[PDB]
Amino acid sequence: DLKNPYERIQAEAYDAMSGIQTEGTDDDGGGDNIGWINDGDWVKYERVHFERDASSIEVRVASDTPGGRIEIRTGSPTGTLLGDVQVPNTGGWQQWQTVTGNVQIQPGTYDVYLVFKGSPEYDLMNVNWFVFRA
Ligand SMILES: O[C@@H]1[C@@H](O)[C@H](O[C@@H]2CO[C@@H](O)[C@H](O)[C@H]2O)OC[C@H]1O
Ligand SMILES: O[C@@H]1[C@@H](O)[C@@H](O)OC[C@H]1O
Ligand code: NA
Ligand code: NA
Ligand code: NA
Repeated sequence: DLKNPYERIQAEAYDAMSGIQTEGTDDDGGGDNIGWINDGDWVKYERVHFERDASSIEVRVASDTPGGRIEIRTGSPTGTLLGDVQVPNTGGWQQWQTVTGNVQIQPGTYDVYLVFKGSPEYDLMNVNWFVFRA
């Protein structure tokens, strides 16, 4: 039941969420993505174990709007910001690209939250999976 942050974590495999819905993805490899993402929404992945320090996160994203950002926090949706990732317009809801952002995460087991932020006026993005790099 521990998750491995150094291999892809599928975004739909969350343990709790606020604000979002899942759908089948047209990204290569098929599977699913989370979507209907708005400013202040989040997803929680429990028991993410880091054996060594993480220095960045890579996220597979799509957006038909101006996009937004993903904040990486632990413990709760308000927990200390460990890094963020900018998500641009990608040309459509199933036009997928990989983006990256720096993080600083020390070894330990965490409840990881991705908290989505941007304009309140439009849905922000879709996310297929994410993975950390050491
Ligand atoms: O996650 C995506 C949803 O956000 C998307 O919903 C659209 C949001 O933008 C609006 O301008 C559209 O009316 C609305 O349907 O649907 C696709 C899904 O991948
Ligand atoms: O352009 C491609 C798009 O059609 C989808 O499959 O997501 C991956 C992209 O490279
Ligand atoms: Na939402
Ligand atoms: Na960043
Ligand atoms: Na996925």
